[PDB]
Amino acid sequence: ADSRIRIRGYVRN
Amino acid sequence: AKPCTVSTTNATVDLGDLYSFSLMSAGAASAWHDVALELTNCPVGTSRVTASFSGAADSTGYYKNQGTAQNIQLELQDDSGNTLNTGATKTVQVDDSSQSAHFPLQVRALTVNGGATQGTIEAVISITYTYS
Ligand SMILES: [Co+2]
Ligand SMILES: [Co+2]
Ligand SMILES: [Co+2]
Repeated sequence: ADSRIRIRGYVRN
Repeated sequence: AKPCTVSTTNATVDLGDLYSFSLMSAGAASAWHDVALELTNCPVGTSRVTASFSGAADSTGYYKNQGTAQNIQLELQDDSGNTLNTGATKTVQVDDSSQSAHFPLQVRALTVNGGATQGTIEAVISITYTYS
């Protein structure tokens, strides 16, 4: 790949 | 055509903490979060940059959560309402004066079926550029 997008997050109860 | 220089080889978008009660209904989604890609020093003759997107998709067609939250997928769009699921492409015009190109994108979490559960959100979308 020439670029990569990393997606982060958290679902909380 | 001859390639530009990739300025942003990596980008991160942090959707932050999302609450499961806000991801209860089928079709519920988080707010959009911006992310952008940049290229520079596009050579003379190169006037359009095409980004080809890829990443693991789940049964909904959206990007699969590689984290542990259940009933969550990830959606990528451009700034004009176009969904960019795996295999999609988007082309932008090189700015003639600056010989640069950029891709203003946005990401959200989506629960297609509803009933998101607690856990991490993790995914990686890969981009390959072609030049014309
Ligand atoms: Co946020
Ligand atoms: Co964070
Ligand atoms: Co712009």
